[PDB]
Amino acid sequence: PVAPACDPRLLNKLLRDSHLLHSRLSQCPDVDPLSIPVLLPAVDFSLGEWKTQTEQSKAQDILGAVSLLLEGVMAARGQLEPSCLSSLLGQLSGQVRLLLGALQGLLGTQLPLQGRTTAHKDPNALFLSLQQLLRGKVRFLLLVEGPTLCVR
Amino acid sequence: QDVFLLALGTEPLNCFSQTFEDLTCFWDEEEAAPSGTYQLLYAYRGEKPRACPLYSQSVPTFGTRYVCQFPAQDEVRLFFPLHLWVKNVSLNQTLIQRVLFVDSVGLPAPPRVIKARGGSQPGELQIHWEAPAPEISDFLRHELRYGPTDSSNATAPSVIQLLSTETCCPTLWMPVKGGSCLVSGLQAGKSYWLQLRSQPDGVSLRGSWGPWSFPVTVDLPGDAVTIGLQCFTLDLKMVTCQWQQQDRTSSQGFFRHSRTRCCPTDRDPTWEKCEEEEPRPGSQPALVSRCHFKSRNDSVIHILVEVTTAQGAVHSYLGSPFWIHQAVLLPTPSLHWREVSSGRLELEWQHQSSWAAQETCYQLRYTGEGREDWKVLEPSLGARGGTLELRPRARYSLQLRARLNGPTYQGPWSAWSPPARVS
Amino acid sequence: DVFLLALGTEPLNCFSQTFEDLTCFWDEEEAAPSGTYQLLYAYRGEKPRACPLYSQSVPTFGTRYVCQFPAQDEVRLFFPLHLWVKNVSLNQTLIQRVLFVDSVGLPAPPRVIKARGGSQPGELQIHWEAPAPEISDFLRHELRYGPTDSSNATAPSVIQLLSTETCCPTLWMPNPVPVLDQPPCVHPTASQPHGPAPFLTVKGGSCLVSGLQAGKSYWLQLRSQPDGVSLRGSWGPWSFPVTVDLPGDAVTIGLQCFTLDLKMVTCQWQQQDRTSSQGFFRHSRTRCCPTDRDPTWEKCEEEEPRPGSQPALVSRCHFKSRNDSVIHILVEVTTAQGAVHSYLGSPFWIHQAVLLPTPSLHWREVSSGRLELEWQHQSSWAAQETCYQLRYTGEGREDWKVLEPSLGARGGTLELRPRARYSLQLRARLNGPTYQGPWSAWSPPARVS
Ligand SMILES: *[C@@H]1O[C@H](CO)[C@@H](O[C@@H]2O[C@H](CO)[C@@H](O[C@@H]3O[C@H](CO)[C@@H](O)[C@H](O)[C@@H]3O)[C@H](O)[C@H]2NC(C)=O)[C@H](O)[C@H]1NC(C)=O
Ligand SMILES: *[C@@H]1O[C@H](CO)[C@@H](O[C@@H]2O[C@H](CO)[C@@H](O[C@@H]3O[C@H](CO)[C@@H](O)[C@H](O)[C@@H]3O)[C@H](O)[C@H]2NC(C)=O)[C@H](O)[C@H]1NC(C)=O
Ligand SMILES: *[C@@H]1O[C@H](CO)[C@@H](O)[C@H](O)[C@H]1NC(C)=O
Ligand SMILES: *[C@@H]1O[C@H](CO)[C@@H](O)[C@H](O)[C@H]1NC(C)=O
Ligand SMILES: *[C@@H]1O[C@H](CO)[C@@H](O)[C@H](O)[C@H]1NC(C)=O
Ligand SMILES: *[C@@H]1O[C@H](CO)[C@@H](O)[C@H](O)[C@H]1NC(C)=O
Ligand SMILES: *[C@H]1O[C@H](CO)[C@@H](O)[C@H](O)[C@@H]1O
Ligand SMILES: *[C@H]1O[C@H](CO)[C@@H](O)[C@H](O)[C@@H]1O
Repeated sequence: PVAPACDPRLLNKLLRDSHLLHSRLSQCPDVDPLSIPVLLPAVDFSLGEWKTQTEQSKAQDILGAVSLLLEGVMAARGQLEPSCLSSLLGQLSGQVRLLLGALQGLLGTQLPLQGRTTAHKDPNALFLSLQQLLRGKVRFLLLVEGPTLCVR
Repeated sequence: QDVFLLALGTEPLNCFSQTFEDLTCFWDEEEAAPSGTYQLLYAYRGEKPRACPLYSQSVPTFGTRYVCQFPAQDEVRLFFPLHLWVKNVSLNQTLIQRVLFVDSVGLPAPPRVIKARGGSQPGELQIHWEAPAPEISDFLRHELRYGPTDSSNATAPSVIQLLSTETCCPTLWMPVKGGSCLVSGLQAGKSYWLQLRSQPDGVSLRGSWGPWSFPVTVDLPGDAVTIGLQCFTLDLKMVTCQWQQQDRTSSQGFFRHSRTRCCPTDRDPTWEKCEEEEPRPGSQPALVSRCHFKSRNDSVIHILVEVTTAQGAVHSYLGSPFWIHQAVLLPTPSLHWREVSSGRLELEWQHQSSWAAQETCYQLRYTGEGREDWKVLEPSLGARGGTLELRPRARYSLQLRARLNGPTYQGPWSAWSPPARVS
Repeated sequence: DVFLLALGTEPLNCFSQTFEDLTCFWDEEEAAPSGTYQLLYAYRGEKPRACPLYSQSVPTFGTRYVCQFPAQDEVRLFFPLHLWVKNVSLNQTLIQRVLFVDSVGLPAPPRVIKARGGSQPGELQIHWEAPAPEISDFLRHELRYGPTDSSNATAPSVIQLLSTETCCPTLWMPNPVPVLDQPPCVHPTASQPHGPAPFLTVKGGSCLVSGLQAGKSYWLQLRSQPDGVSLRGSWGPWSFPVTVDLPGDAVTIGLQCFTLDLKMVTCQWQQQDRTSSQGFFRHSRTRCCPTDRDPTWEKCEEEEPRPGSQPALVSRCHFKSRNDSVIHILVEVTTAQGAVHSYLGSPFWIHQAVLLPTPSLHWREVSSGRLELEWQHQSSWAAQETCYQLRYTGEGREDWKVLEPSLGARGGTLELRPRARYSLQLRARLNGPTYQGPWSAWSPPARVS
């Protein structure tokens, strides 16, 4: 009955795993720019607009943001050759694929549209973008609005 | 305190924000300069630079500082990189450069419109505050400091963190978003001052502590034991209480009960009026007051009394909480005795009210004719009167009292039975 | 074995243990050659894909087929997973099921279980390390226990563990390389270990089971189930049994301990033939989830000035005290054959253990056969509130008269036959609510009349 994302321990677990995965990037020998850039979601937002946007619009935008992140991560994994960095990007794809399902379990399947996009080239951007999206719109939605979404 | 002094920090071109829909940056310089010599340029990532309209203030015994607040003409975006360059215009030289995330600097304002009251039990402090900027109110953590107003200066004021529990709610909606929290262990009867501040939670928004609020004086009510409050209930349907009278004063009492210890309301506690006895039939001197009201057996009871002086001032006193089974006013027992021999007697009770009498904690004393030397006994819970000894056919008398201490109940001491001559 | 517990009431059963791995199986009594089966799978909106099946012979239930999903990206928690079982040549779906991986979790039991006698006789401190640390936030726990000498008994006495002031289902237990100087109940609290930069540590949990009967061995077992809030699943298998020997209640050796001066505590206990004993003590402030280190103890020092009195039945010992916390005590006995045993004393506050010395019994006859009783004034800080107790009898008699006055009262009064022979004796306890002292030893008997 109750959605899976509505357990706050799930969001905390996602945050802890994301920050652990970001820190692990320092360990493996080297990182080089992706030969072809990757599209990442619009994480930037202002508190002025957030307090006025309709809840349906917020859910519809955050679902599309996570989906576009997943699409970018899959393209990055497709481009990179077998190596430690590719394994880290696979493990991050696991985080993003968990996050999308957790969000769909509460917000329902709703037709997303792309926002503004930045064609990044640094592989660190994907971990950074995931962490920014998790700290931002995700926790914003699940705390400001959460108690009204989770009942029924 | 002042926000600029908390911002100053450890890095040139300091910045801070109080609501995360605003931004202020400043820096202090050793020597003054004429107008137009410097300019503050900023640019969110992927945008062309623009300028911030600066202004300046003298720094006490340290020099002069240049300050700009980001104009309302543009929106402040939080999780979005922002570059800051300060240019010497005459040289077109950058003096200080910094990279900033608006979510990475923050000095949230202290909660305005603080109010506080005496809590539910003595030593409790109720705290209520309205968020100064309500949108971010859930992304903050608060801490609290308090001290006595007499400045007795045994110690500097203590500080506690306001973590979310059953009793303390950092965030609530109210009929305007805010919070409420209950603090305990403070010394009753003495007046306190109160201060609050907050910091970003460090997960979504990151920063440090903002300025403290203005001090608010709170007059905690005294523990009612200092005025001799004693409450009791003969049966579950009615409660009676009494407290010591003062010559030049008048007083009244009130009661309340609750099932739970939730975060308190904005509105003041709604006491129910207790009703007095018939005074003139009761006691013309009225050296001690008395009051009564109907009760129940499902909840904890709280009682407050207030006294007014002939000068006109008012003081309030708060009684200790009790469960109803801790307050059973069992009547005087049916003391019974039987001599096994002249000068040696067993003691017992005339059977009645067994639902309570079978487990109560009797207590007794006795002495001889014209004497004032007291013999005593204290048997076990629910025990019979036991036994006692005396000189054969000599004059003696006894008296007893009891409390419903058998773990079926937790009652307090009842008034003594009348003294009775058994020998 | 785990495979038994996943079968339930379904034709096809899968289970995930770490929630990042997956295996699925089904049973049939018959047997088949290789290549006759495929476990096709697909998540919502994909082209079907084949699991790398392998086969296993189990005559208890015929033949069992098992696949292990590639852990890289083929396990997804909250998306629906389609499952099709069919013979590839015949091409008909024998079994079909749609599964969310988050609903079939089978958690592994905790490993490295360590347990020891707790703070009191009958307390059992358990400390365990949780496998799959990343999911330990979402688990319930269950414990079995039963005596070793009860093989006939169908009595596991299953109990469920949950968070209390004295129970901690999950903690970031402090240190891989600890030192015993660490204060009790220390754990990283809000400053959770940020990976291998600080000590990456076991993410375990530890807490006390209570109410066991002391002085004998127990076997212990532990298992877990996801709590079902967001991750749902069935109970996992039990851990392998481990045995803990609880200490016996010191009442079985007549342990008594007390202080006469609020600064030095004297303890005494009996002894047996061909045995010897030694004493220990400790202090602790509050009940809380213990650390992994064994409790610290300090030796007690013998009373003997070499007196020669030879009360060979009892050992008596002393140590200096403090009044900031409750006190614990321990006694160990050694056999002639070298074996050792442990006894644990009941804890007390120091003021519940104050045995003020024998009172200054005083008496004065108001008349022949009627006398008041009182005390020679001394030790007023304690004597003013202590609960005196007395008894007396006649010459050569064994019939006892008794008195017990109020808390802190004088000796009161007594009556007797005029000029007949009588004698009395008294003892006291510091029962006045300023203190809670126990019964002190009796004063010497005196022929007060
Ligand atoms: C909460 O308090 C009420 C009173 O305000 C309790 O009501 C009590 O109810 C019992 C029966 O349930 C009554 O017992 C009866 O007593 C008469 C003698 O008075 C006896 O002859 C009958 O055979 C019967 O035993 C009782 O009188 C009544 N009041 C009191 C003071 O006991 C109520 O029981 C309380 N709540 C709970 C959960 O018990
Ligand atoms: C905790 O325990 C300590 C001892 O273990 C208690 O200290 C005792 O305190 C009393 C009252 O202050 C002392 O009596 C006083 O002794 C001085 C001489 O030192 C004398 O001049 C005074 O007239 C008075 O009799 C007593 O000596 C002292 N005992 C020891 C062994 O030092 C203490 O009271 C306990 N409680 C607290 C809260 O500390
Ligand atoms: C200042 O110098 C920079 C190069 O360092 C140049 O791009 C900029 O245009 C100069 N300022 C103005 C006002 O032209
Ligand atoms: C002493 O009292 C003053 C207020 O008069 C206060 O500012 C100061 O902190 C106090 N110091 C201590 C040590 O309590
Ligand atoms: C296999 O079974 C499916 C489902 O009934 C059917 O559509 C298909 O024609 C069969 N044969 C092949 C070669 O797929
Ligand atoms: C046998 O059962 C009794 C219960 O009647 C129990 O007390 C005893 O410990 C058991 N002994 C064994 C060896 O199982
Ligand atoms: C009854 O009354 C006595 C005082 O006379 C208390 O000290 C006791 O605790 C009980 O409440
Ligand atoms: C003193 O000693 C008696 C036994 O003689 C105990 O039963 C009592 O509780 C107190 O500790």
